[PDB]
Amino acid sequence: MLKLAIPKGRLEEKVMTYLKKTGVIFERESSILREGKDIVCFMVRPFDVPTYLVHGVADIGFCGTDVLLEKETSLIQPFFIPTNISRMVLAGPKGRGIPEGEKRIATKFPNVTQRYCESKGWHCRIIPLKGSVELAPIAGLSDLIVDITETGRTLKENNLEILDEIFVIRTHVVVNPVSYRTKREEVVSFLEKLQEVIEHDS
Amino acid sequence: MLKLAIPKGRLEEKVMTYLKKTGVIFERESSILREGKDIVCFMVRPFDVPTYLVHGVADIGFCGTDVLLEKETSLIQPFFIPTNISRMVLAGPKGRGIPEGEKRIATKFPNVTQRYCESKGWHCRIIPLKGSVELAPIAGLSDLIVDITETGRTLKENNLEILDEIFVIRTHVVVNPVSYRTKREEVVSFLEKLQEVIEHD
Amino acid sequence: MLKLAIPKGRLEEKVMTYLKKTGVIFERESSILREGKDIVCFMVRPFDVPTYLVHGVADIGFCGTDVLLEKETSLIQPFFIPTNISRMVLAGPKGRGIPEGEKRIATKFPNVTQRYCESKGWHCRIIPLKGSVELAPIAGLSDLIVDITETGRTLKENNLEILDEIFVIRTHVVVNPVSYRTKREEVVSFLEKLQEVIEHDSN
Amino acid sequence: MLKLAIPKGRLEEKVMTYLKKTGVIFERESSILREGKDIVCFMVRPFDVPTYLVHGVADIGFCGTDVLLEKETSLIQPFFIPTNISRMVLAGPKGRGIPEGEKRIATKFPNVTQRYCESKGWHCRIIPLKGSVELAPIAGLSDLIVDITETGRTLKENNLEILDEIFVIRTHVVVNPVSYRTKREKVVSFLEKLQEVIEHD
Amino acid sequence: DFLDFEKVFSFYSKATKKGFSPFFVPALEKAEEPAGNFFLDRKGNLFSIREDFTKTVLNHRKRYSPDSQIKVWYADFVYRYSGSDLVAEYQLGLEKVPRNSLDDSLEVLEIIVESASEFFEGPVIVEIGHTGVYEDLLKEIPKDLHEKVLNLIDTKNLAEIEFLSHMKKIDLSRVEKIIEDSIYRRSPEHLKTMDLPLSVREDLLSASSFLQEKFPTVSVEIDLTLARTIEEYCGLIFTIYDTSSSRLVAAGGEYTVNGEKGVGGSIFLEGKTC
Amino acid sequence: MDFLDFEKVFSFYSKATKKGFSPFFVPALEKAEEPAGNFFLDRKGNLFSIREDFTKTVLNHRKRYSPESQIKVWYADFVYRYSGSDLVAEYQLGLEKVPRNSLDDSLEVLEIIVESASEFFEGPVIVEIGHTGLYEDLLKEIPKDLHEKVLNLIDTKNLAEIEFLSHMKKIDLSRVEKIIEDSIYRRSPEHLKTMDLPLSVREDLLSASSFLQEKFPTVSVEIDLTLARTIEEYCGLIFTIYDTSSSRLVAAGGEYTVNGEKGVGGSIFLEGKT
Amino acid sequence: MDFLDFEKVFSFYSKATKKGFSPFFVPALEKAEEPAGNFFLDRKGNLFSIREDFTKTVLNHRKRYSPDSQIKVWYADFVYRYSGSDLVAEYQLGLEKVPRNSLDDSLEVLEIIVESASEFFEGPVIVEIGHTGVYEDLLKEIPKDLHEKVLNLIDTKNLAEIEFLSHMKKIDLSRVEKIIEDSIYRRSPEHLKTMDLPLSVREDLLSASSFLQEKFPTVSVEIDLTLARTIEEYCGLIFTIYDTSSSRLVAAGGEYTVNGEKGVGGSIFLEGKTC
Amino acid sequence: MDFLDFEKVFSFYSKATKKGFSPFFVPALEKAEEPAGNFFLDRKGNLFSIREDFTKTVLNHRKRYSPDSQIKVWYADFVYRYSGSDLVAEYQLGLEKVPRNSLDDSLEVLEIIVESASEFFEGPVIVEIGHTGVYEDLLKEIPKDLHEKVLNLIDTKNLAEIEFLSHMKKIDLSRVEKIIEDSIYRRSPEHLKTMDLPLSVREDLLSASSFLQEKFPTVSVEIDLTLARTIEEYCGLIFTIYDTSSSRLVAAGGEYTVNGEKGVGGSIFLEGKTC
Ligand SMILES: N[C@@H](Cc1c[nH]c[nH+]1)C(=O)O
Ligand SMILES: N[C@@H](Cc1c[nH]c[nH+]1)C(=O)O
Ligand SMILES: N[C@@H](Cc1c[nH]c[nH+]1)C(=O)O
Ligand SMILES: N[C@@H](Cc1c[nH]c[nH+]1)C(=O)O
Ligand SMILES: N[C@@H](Cc1c[nH]c[nH+]1)C(=O)O
Ligand SMILES: N[C@@H](Cc1c[nH]c[nH+]1)C(=O)O
Ligand SMILES: N[C@@H](Cc1c[nH]c[nH+]1)C(=O)O
Ligand SMILES: N[C@@H](Cc1c[nH]c[nH+]1)C(=O)O
Repeated sequence: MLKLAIPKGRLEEKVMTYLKKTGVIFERESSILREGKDIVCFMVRPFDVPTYLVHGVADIGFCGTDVLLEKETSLIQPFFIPTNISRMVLAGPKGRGIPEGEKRIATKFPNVTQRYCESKGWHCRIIPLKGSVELAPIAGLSDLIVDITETGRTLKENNLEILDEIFVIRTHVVVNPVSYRTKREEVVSFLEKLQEVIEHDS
Repeated sequence: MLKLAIPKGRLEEKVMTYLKKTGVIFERESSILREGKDIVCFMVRPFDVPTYLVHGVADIGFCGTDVLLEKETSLIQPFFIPTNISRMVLAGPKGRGIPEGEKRIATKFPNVTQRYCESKGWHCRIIPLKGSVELAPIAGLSDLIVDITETGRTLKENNLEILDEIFVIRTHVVVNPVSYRTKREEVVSFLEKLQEVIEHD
Repeated sequence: MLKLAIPKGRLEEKVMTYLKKTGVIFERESSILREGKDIVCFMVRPFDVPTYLVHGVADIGFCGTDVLLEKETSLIQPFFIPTNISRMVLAGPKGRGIPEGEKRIATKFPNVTQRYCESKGWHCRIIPLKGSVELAPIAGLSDLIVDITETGRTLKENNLEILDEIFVIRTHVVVNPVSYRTKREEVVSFLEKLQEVIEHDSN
Repeated sequence: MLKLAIPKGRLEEKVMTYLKKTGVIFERESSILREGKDIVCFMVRPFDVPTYLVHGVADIGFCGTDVLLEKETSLIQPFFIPTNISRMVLAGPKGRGIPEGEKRIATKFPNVTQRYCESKGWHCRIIPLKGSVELAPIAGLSDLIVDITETGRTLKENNLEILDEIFVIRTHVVVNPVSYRTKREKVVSFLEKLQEVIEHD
Repeated sequence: DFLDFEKVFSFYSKATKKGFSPFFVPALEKAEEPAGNFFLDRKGNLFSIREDFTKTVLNHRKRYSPDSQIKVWYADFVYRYSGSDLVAEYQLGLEKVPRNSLDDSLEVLEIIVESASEFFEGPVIVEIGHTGVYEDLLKEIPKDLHEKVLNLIDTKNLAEIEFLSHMKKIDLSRVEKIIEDSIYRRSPEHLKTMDLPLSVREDLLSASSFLQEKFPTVSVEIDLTLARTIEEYCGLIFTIYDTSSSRLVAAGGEYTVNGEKGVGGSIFLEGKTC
Repeated sequence: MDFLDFEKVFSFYSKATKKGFSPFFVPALEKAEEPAGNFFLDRKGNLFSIREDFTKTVLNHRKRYSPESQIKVWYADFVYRYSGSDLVAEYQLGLEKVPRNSLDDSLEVLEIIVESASEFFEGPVIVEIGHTGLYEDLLKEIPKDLHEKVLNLIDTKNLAEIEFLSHMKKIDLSRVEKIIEDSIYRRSPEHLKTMDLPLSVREDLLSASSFLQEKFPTVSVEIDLTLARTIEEYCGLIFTIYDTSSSRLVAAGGEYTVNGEKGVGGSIFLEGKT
Repeated sequence: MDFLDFEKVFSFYSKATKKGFSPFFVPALEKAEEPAGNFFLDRKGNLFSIREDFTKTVLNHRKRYSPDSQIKVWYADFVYRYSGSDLVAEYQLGLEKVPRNSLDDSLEVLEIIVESASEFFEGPVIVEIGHTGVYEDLLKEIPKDLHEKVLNLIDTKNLAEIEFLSHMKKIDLSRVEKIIEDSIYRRSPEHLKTMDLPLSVREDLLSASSFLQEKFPTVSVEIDLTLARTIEEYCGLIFTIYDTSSSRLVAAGGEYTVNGEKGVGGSIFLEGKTC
Repeated sequence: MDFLDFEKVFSFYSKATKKGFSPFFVPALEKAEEPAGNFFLDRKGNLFSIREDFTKTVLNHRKRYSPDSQIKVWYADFVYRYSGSDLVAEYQLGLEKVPRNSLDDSLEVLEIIVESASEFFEGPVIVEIGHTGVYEDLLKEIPKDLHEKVLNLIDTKNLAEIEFLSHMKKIDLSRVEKIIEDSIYRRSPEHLKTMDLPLSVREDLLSASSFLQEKFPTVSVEIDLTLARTIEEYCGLIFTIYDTSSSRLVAAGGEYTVNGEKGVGGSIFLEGKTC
């Protein structure tokens, strides 16, 4: 068949709605596994999408630039899923600038920030977090953060400033490169069908 | 002034409601900060409560046994928040039991599965996931999982069998060991209010 | 054919003379090489004897316990070459005992003294020397030494006291284990004659 | 007092006879140590000279380029002891060239040859010996050796040809670099006499 | 079930009939100085592990006398990391140095494809590329940005190529064309319609032809998007996939290390989901 | 260029598979958890062990842990060891057959290895047999504090030291003396009847001797009961092979017991490296 | 830029070299023979341990000296440790007297560490005193393999699990509950007579409390008998020091035994630094 | 037990802080990204370097600062090195100042070190000064092929191999010989106006000598232009101090070029230990 790795969360409905407008029926709709005649859906966490693709346990998945880069993932990413613009940023308390001592930074993306630090030739203590990362500065848990931003409300609420824009984020449909060649016909049909429905929504 | 690391999720409501019953008024509220006269509440993800406590940046917090055992963390645990029984469990596909020699295990709790394998004379390959852990055996990824169960819903809904109770989980209130001495009259007076409101229920 | 590793120096004359008393005729000689169609003698340094035998580039050698223990070398040892008593010993300046810190030890036998220092649970700096080892406590190169002693003349003529007897040393004829089997008829005939010769001088 | 590390063997009489000619009077003598009221010499092995000079247990010594280079020692070397020219060379069986890949090389000069191998990008297995190095190619301990030669009759006798000059050898007087500043009046007096003697010869 | 390892004698036969000598070295190799992934031991030895067979072969060429022609085959484990885990996978491979012509590389392809074809059941796909494109592509594109497009080509991100096309105002139509052709026009005959330097066409034509004629039952496909292989290879590039097991089964190409040319290939018994 | 006489591996394979020996290939490096002297530390933090003995590897590795039978296997690969402070590697060809049900299993391994030895080496081959048995038997009455050194003495054939010991310790060691002497003068199997040994020890030596001497009249089968060294690693029949031509140890193996089990194996040595 | 208030180091050195403590400065790295615990491997084959515990270090260096010696030292250096998987180092000031001949020896250590802490840190400091001799007496009354668990609970002041253990596994742990509750509500030394405590334990606590209270009238001396994890490492009285200003633990020490060998030691953390 | 004359560290400390140096203390082991000679691996994947040179540590620590930092710092710690295959350690007192605004700064550094050495060591102290600038000049007229060889000869004072080269190559070495001969016979600072030196190199030596010679009447101030070895560690004048009583090199430092700028430093060798 064609095994998909769908990210739970903000995108879940979007992706699953695109799938439906495509002709897909499931007949096993469980909270975590939607198994269908010619398509199975692993409802996994976004960070894990890449894991599923690179071991070939899924053929197709949906990821943000952020998890792809955080995971050193190297796949095929033919087109996007429409999504409001977001950005990975470095940020700290307002009018404090980059502290020079040993820059303490919190993220959900230790990898991305561990690389960012190398590129700027810094020495930094990475405090890994799971969410509420914008607190770290306020609480004294870090001097800085690297986190996603869209509108910049959360940042202006917590009196944080964008000190730098690392990269901009977009949500990609992603394809394991071997099954793009092994199941080529299947993949290209489904991908055209998917892309036709995103297109209906002007 | 004491600061609390409160965990977002199925605990937030219970703890917040207890605080309200204690007579705490918040004044200023964001999705992440609750800040009133004499109290600030850092709204954080459950795994990070120890890190807010251990680092001396919050005086009091609330975790379950799972997060506490996954962080080697050292802290005082005066009493608990009443909670529906749940346990860490080792599991794997129905019937097939424990195919051994080389064991591969998917979890949200790497540290807890390490310590577990060792104290079993096991040679095992831990696969970290952020969730949908019950899904790994169906896919190629693991032969076994370690995760939390309460109903049995999720395991049986994915054709998995409990193979070993590792530990029963309860949720604790926890205190920074330092700030227990350095602010004790304020820590004890707060904790006494809390304890009496929970006890009464 | 039979390749012998012979130790240049103190044992040379004794061995070479044993060889002559055995029937060996050389017909070709130099400082280094003594051949004679049926027998070859490699004239090497005593320390190198095991390295010649162990790689099976010679079949029979002559060695002290000191070089055998120095090169963690195990090979067949049928009988001894009779010599005067010698002992591998620890020594320091007269009546001054063991220093209590990181002990500095000079020696020709770094591998033997590394092992002594462990077994005695010791923290020590080892200074390898190629000879004249009994200086060094005098010069200030070392606190102590591990060397060979026979009488004690050299130790006392330089104000040193024996502080520990590490092991006593004898001189072995040694054989390369594989050639003991590949060329046994020859090896046995040689060793048989050589042992006769050592019982007609009466040792 | 000046302490001298004097190389036993080939040069031993040459130096000691130079010292005689400088007015050096010993009162005690032993095979190993020679003491005068103002000068004492350690009769040590040639390879061990630099290790007496580096630790500043002797002030002056006499050794060849070979030992100086084999220990990576840098000390002052004002002038030479006159000697026949010799060279460190690479040698191997005549005509037999250089084996490709793994070069087994026997030598009394582990460091020099290890360094020489590095410089030509060689992979080589190094077999340390204490002497009679020109055996080994025959015997098949080694394919190649790195040894000192002057007349060449020793290599010619054992069917070895030279494959590469590594360095030319001379013997030097050498001075501990601190002793030179620290007791220079004496070192300079002694060296001046020492030179005067050698020039007269 | 080690039993797959019999295919090695079959491979050994193919390669010796074609002049390939067996090349066998230890997995660890002493290193003069630390160079990335290394192991050290309690005796003051630093080693590198076999991470790349063709690097290992070229590095042993440097040990040997001047020049040294080399036509070898290997069969052994190649070690690699995934995260911080040491992982091994058996490989059968070939190496020839210099490639005196194209026939050398074609001999290499013949032996590896013939092997894959025997060793795996189920439709085999031979994907062929060529490093010599890219340089053609980029030189109507502004110098800064080269890193970007090359990335987007490797990822087949047509979408963002159309976006740079519009937002930076450069026509990237032929870039779009290579990507598109890697999906819809993989048949060799579409080389005709592609804009490429004569010698890239030629190499591609004779490799696609040679493979087609020899192997009627393998699908010979063209794909010039593998831009990451730009600075490990220089020339023809190939990859074999096994449909039945849906995995990557072989890879190789032409290369040019510090002057002079080589070709090599490798087969992975199983391995490679990626 | 790191050539390997691969026909020999083929020939060994053909001989092993002709008798239901299956293949066995595993990476040389292994994940360790506790530091065991001869370990390697990696830049990632893992700690490894390198293949030093195939029989250990064959046991841990596959052996289908839980239920089910016999494993035959042949292998061809580098085994690593330390020579002083250098890492060196022997390319070995060998056989493992665990369980050892009877002497028959040992004679099947021996038959293959000895057949491979007489085919690979070009000069009179010596097959030396010993039995780990007869040690517990001598030592029977020697005080316990003397067992270590008497074993080393028997190992190095130091008859002189033993006779000196005997006299200095006023102990009868004539039984040990005779064994060393026999290992020199009575190596023909036709003396086994004349030899003082436990029944099961002599019977094994006789049966193995009869078969070997009947099937390989060209090799020289000899009995040597010294080799005390092989007791802290083998349990039962033991063997070594010498090539008189190149003057080396060309093969070894024997019966072993790894907890309640019992197996036999053996290994031909064809290549030192690195 | 990697600044140290070395005035604090000189001051501590004056306090110490007056009580007859002598300076003890050694390399951070020390050649090890066996791959125990945290080791470091070297480009030459050497294995090393890195200084993780000053008393452990001072104690090895005593054993190198084999006529057997009265050691009275002070130190001032980095002590290294792991925070997850990064090596960090804390700059420490400390004392070590082996052998401890009397309480008077432990008191002299305390007096320097406390005096040092109340002058190195701003805050009103708290000296919390404990004694390891309380546990044995507490444990049996209670079932065997319910021990190394009621210790964890003491340590954790899990008063609620103790009250629950008091019912689910029928036993009286009321004197366990009292120890915990005391450590919260009656930490004043004055309560030491109220406390059910082995005699020698009580004399030790009373003399320490007194000694500290009389000589330091601006520190709060308190008594806390939890922290059972000091059991497998200390033997006799134990102390921790907190600064209410920095809100941090600032000093820690205690009596210990190493093979029939009694010593005392104490450490101060000025700390910091990443390795 | 591992005593250290701390009275000397405190002395040094007072000397330095009076002249405005701040204390610089950091761990012996630091993280590294990639391997660089001597290094250490722990069972955690970390790769470390060890403090082999203070000034290099001070600088590779000052680089962690955006505007760059004006640094003026004294240390006092173990510095590590291999002697054979064994790790050894020497306790050093040093100073480091970056930027070097002039000569006045260098001399300030020489004043503290030299004064510490005259106090810390018995026998007459020799302060030997040189300059790196002398070598450009020298080599200008001699072939490039034999630059590295000549500099080694001059560093070894091998007057005989120079002369032999004067004859085998046919060059005017002349000037190189004077410099060697001078470093034995004309070490007194009074000979600086007769030395054939670049006028800048002469100005710096003239002035450093005077300052020392006027301020330090018991020390023997000497000039030695050999020490080609320092040619790519230092850039400007250098110094070495010897103690005639023991017979050792006791202090050393000089002026250096740090990417863009000038800095000075020096250290004293006060105690050697193992590991
Ligand atoms: N470049 C990202 C995706 C992306 C880039 N820009 C926007 N999205 C990737 O590597 O997948
Ligand atoms: N050519 C398609 C890419 C694709 C192939 N299959 C599905 N989508 C596009 O316009 O981007
Ligand atoms: N209080 C017990 C039970 C528990 C643990 N975590 C939560 N409850 C303990 O120490 O573990
Ligand atoms: N750490 C105290 C907290 C507490 C508040 N009230 C009672 N107790 C304990 O659990 O005993
Ligand atoms: N290794 C030899 C050395 C020896 C002992 N006695 C005399 N020499 C042995 O024990 O036999
Ligand atoms: N190892 C034998 C050697 C021998 C003796 N006689 C002849 N060869 C022994 O001493 O008995
Ligand atoms: N140590 C001297 C030895 C020498 C040079 N030239 C001849 N001999 C050097 O290499 O410079
Ligand atoms: N150390 C000086 C001494 C000297 C030179 N000439 C006469 N004496 C040198 O050897 O160069």
